[PDB]
Amino acid sequence: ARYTGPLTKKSRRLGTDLVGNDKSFERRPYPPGVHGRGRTKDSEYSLQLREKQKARYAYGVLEKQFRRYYEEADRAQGKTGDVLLQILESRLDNVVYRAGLAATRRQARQMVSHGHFLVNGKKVNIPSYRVSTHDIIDVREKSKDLPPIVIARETFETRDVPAWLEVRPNKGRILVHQLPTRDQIVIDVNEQAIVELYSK
Amino acid sequence: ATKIRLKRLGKIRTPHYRVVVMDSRAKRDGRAIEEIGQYHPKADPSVIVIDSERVQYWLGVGAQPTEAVVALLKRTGDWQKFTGDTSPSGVKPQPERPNKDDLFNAALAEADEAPREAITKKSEGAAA
Amino acid sequence: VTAYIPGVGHNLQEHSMVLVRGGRVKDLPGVRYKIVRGSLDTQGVKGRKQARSRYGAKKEK
Amino acid sequence: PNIKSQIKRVKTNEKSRQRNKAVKSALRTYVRNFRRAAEAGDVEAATKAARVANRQLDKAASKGVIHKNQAANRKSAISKKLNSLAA
RNA sequence: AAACUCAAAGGAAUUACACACCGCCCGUCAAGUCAUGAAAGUUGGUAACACCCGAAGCCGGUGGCCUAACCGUUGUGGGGGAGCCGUCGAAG
RNA sequence: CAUUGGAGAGUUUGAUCCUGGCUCAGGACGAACGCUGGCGGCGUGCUUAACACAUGCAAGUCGAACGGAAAGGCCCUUGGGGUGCUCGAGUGGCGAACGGGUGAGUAACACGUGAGUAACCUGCCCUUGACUUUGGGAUAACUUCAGGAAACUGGGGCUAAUACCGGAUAGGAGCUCCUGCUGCAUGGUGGGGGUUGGAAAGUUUCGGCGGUUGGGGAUGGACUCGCGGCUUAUCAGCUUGUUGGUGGGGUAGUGGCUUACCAAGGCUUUGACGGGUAGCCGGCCUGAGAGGGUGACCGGCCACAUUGGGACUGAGAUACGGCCCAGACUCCUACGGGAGGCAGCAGUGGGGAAUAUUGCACAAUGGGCGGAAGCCUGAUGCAGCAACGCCGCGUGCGGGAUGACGGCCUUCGGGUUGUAAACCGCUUUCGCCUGUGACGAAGCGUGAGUGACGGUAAUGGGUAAAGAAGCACCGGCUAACUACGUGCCAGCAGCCGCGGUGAUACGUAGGGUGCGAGCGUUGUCCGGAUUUAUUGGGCGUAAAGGGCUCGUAGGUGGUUGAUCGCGUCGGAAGUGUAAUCUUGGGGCUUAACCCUGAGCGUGCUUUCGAUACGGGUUGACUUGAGGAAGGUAGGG
Ligand SMILES: [Mg+2]
Ligand SMILES: [Mg+2]
Ligand SMILES: [Mg+2]
Ligand SMILES: [Mg+2]
Ligand SMILES: [Mg+2]
Ligand SMILES: [Mg+2]
Ligand SMILES: [Mg+2]
Ligand SMILES: [Mg+2]
Ligand SMILES: [Mg+2]
Ligand SMILES: [Mg+2]
Ligand SMILES: [Mg+2]
Ligand SMILES: [Mg+2]
Ligand SMILES: [Mg+2]
Ligand SMILES: [Mg+2]
Ligand SMILES: [Mg+2]
Ligand SMILES: [Mg+2]
Ligand SMILES: [Mg+2]
Ligand SMILES: [Mg+2]
Ligand SMILES: [Mg+2]
Ligand SMILES: [Mg+2]
Ligand SMILES: [Mg+2]
Ligand SMILES: [Mg+2]
Ligand SMILES: [Mg+2]
Ligand SMILES: [Mg+2]
Ligand SMILES: [Mg+2]
Ligand SMILES: [Mg+2]
Ligand SMILES: [Mg+2]
Ligand SMILES: [Mg+2]
Ligand SMILES: [Mg+2]
Ligand SMILES: [Mg+2]
Ligand SMILES: [Mg+2]
Ligand SMILES: [Mg+2]
Ligand SMILES: [Mg+2]
Ligand SMILES: [Mg+2]
Ligand SMILES: [Mg+2]
Ligand SMILES: [Mg+2]
Ligand SMILES: [Mg+2]
Ligand SMILES: [Mg+2]
Ligand SMILES: [Mg+2]
Ligand SMILES: [Mg+2]
Ligand SMILES: [Mg+2]
Ligand SMILES: [Mg+2]
Ligand SMILES: [Mg+2]
Ligand SMILES: [Mg+2]
Ligand SMILES: [Mg+2]
Repeated sequence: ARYTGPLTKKSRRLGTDLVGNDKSFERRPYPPGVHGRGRTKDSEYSLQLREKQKARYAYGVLEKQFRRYYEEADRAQGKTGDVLLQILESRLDNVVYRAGLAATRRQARQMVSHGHFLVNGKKVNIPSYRVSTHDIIDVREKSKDLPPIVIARETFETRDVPAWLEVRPNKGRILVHQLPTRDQIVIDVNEQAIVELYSK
Repeated sequence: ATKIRLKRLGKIRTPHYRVVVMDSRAKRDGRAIEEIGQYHPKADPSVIVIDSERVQYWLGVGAQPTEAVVALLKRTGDWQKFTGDTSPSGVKPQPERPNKDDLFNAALAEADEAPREAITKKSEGAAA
Repeated sequence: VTAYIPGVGHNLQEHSMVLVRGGRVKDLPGVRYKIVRGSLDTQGVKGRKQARSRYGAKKEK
Repeated sequence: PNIKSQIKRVKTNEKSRQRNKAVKSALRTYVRNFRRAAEAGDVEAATKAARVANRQLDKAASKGVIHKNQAANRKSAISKKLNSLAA
């Protein structure tokens, strides 16, 4: 119920950097496997499916839960892709990643599932915990000196925190100013393509 | 006989009762003549909401309460208004009150010791 | 009814108890059912290593 | 029966059946006596029989052997017949 | 109508044929297979009908037999009950 | 004075366009099967044989109604005190008609919805007005006798009641007569008079608890009715208590419910009668919607309890764990005769592709009895079992080029598996080990005490990157390709098709893709299918205009005045339980799930308005239509 295999293979297949940089993605222009350099047809399904899989492997969400997110966004009022990206960003592991306390979303999932975090006073070990507005995520007092935590404390200045979060790095406290908007989620997929895909 | 009793609802190991009016012969979780209130005992200082006018009407028309409903009416004070007896009538204590916006504004500004205990944990990694 | 027996390999014979599922064989007039390999007397195809579940072949270490 | 309550109940049901049957048969006999007096056309005999039958119908209704509505219906029939006889 | 069977059948037009007239294509007969009809008959099933008989039971009679409460002119009577008959009546 | 909603693809030809079927991509399930399988949360789990059932349990309770004393318990030289609590068996009261099960029957006022009863009954409960009077005779238990293998049965004697039966006294019960106000016809109701009548029970630990009868309330039931929801005309006639009337009977009650008499009706091509299938619904699935399919859990109504029939008792009965009779079954028998009904819970056999434990507790909620403590509760709360469904989590995280070996491919250059590994540093959710340890109980109990679940959830500590990944697919639709083997063989396939020696379609391998504790297959339903087209199709040649006309029912209607207000439209009130569903808040660490507010409940009834249109009633007009007179053509 969690993808544990290599991520560079998925990034190469999907054609975009799922996470990180300056890595084995120097072989980017071609998917993994023996048949990587051949010319591709890329149907509309192919395109749509690529966008959906890009979002899925970026956020570490499997198909059933991603589908559930899709119906929630579709029911919600407003743009379906905007709401879907808003939900995926409101996931707690992504919140930790965006605040910059984790090197990657996989590391954020690791620490969240291991329970190194407090949500507004209550301990949460659910990576899919949907953080609500005005929430206060806190690092567990016992685990305020994790090696990944201190690496993040050394590196966060380079990292860019989105406008909808406030982070007290050394304190391990992520204040949620508001639930993010499409202009605030970084554009790296085609949510419109995903929405069109979930209609066929 | 017409009874004022509790109709069980909710999950396994999580009961919420509806103080309802139905005759004795009816099954426990069935059609009720009228729904009077609710009773959540699983919650802190159990929630006890009883419609005073309706419960007074049904007591005056002759509905027989079950012992549980008698306890709830004692706590709501209805069991004293009807069948006047010297009982404490301990109207439910509230199950306290949290808040979110005030805490967020308190911490947004908290700043100071936020990043301050934060550089103290910097000294901690030093200690780490 | 007449039932097809899929897969390379076959053991079932006269008075062999079988499980019969739906399924048409297009180039066979009058065959509208297939025999479920790996159930009752009929057994899984011997040398399967791909699509084993559809031929009732247990996984090999 | 399989329940001792039910065995007790069949015994008491038989007892109550005896009682009720006796009372109903007495009611029928009284009403028949009134009807035969009315057919004979007598006035005093029919009046006396009607009084007896109505009293016994009310007594049975009180005893619960018959419903009070049934007692009232039969009394009404008897009284109307007696009135027609008198007229 | 159905079983059964095919993955086409078809309309107009372009350059019933397009493997292109050494084309295509129809029906008997012979062989096999499958589904179906008829058929002397044969074997079941269901729903009732008309009669005969008719348990329980309620009701309607009758009760010479049996009856503690009621009434007595205190020899009993009233009323009830067993029994019996009749209608209806399951089953056969 | 805007919308929350609609995707196609393949296949007829040499090629094309159209028509058109077939097939597929989606969703779903009370599913089954194959391979595989870690955990948790919440649900669900005989759809077939309404098949036959071993065993335990599922309905009892009351000594404050009664005689009592067979047990325990106190007091006494072992019996004895019924003496007090207590208490088998027995009478008596109440309950047993609820709860629980199943869906066989039923095409029907069974159900949904809305009304009517001036045709109704209603124990316990509440309320209010009267009362609770005077007598009597039995009987179970017990005792004795007889009979029976048993089940048990019949005598003799004996005994108590809130058991049973006389009487008195009581309206709004019968009959009848005045009179007030009135409805919807039968009528309803207020007041007075005459006449004939109808009850009861006592008990206590003195704190209680009960009895009878009027009138209201509440509750539950009953009947009647308008409207609504299957198929079949290769079923056209059906009915004789049938349709109506009058008198009687009956019933809680109206009624051919029943009966006697009289009449000849009643239903039906707008489908009676017959056949087929089926419990109905709130809902569920699907769908843009309209619809289509469906009636598991949960909730409402109905029906049924071995098959058929019947009543009895009761306030109330299809009387599941009642009775009677018959049939079919099973069992006991001493052969004379007896006993029984899991579609209650668990369970067995059987059938089947297929569906669980002969569990714990009355702690909570609900129910029965008791004045109460309390007793009973296979209701229920729980646990066990199964990936059956939904949801959540894990099987690691960061770094790591020297792009290592090894597989596989190759153009022998290399490429690929692949940051994958090795290696380095981390983290400890779940699992395993160990500690702490609940809520549910503002209950209950005079108190003492009191949680089945349960050492459970939750949580601290410890272990090791470890105990934890499979399944399908890769020709097109359709995301993903090569090598080897095979050689129209073996085989594949949902359709098109593939295999005849270079197979991206068979088999294996490497690589890849989609999903993931699941993944596929099969079955079934809806979608795509506008492929029954009301929304939303067509009929010259593609399937489709009757051979033609007349004409019945039916459908439909030129201009206009007046009026009705049935359709139609707009308010109001009532109803549409709950759950579900949509949505706003809240709780479970999140989610599923749960609670709560609102909406929805697309209707129906009542009532008040509007009158443009449809229709009804009614009156005009002549242009449609027909007629008269004259003219007139023709193988009618
Ligand atoms: Mg007699
Ligand atoms: Mg009468
Ligand atoms: Mg034939
Ligand atoms: Mg006869
Ligand atoms: Mg008789
Ligand atoms: Mg006599
Ligand atoms: Mg007879
Ligand atoms: Mg017969
Ligand atoms: Mg053609
Ligand atoms: Mg072709
Ligand atoms: Mg006893
Ligand atoms: Mg029931
Ligand atoms: Mg049902
Ligand atoms: Mg009495
Ligand atoms: Mg109808
Ligand atoms: Mg009549
Ligand atoms: Mg049926
Ligand atoms: Mg239906
Ligand atoms: Mg049900
Ligand atoms: Mg009765
Ligand atoms: Mg019973
Ligand atoms: Mg019952
Ligand atoms: Mg039974
Ligand atoms: Mg069972
Ligand atoms: Mg079997
Ligand atoms: Mg209780
Ligand atoms: Mg108590
Ligand atoms: Mg018991
Ligand atoms: Mg492709
Ligand atoms: Mg080859
Ligand atoms: Mg359609
Ligand atoms: Mg279809
Ligand atoms: Mg068409
Ligand atoms: Mg036309
Ligand atoms: Mg044609
Ligand atoms: Mg013509
Ligand atoms: Mg013709
Ligand atoms: Mg006409
Ligand atoms: Mg008109
Ligand atoms: Mg007009
Ligand atoms: Mg709700
Ligand atoms: Mg929440
Ligand atoms: Mg509702
Ligand atoms: Mg008109
Ligand atoms: Mg002329």
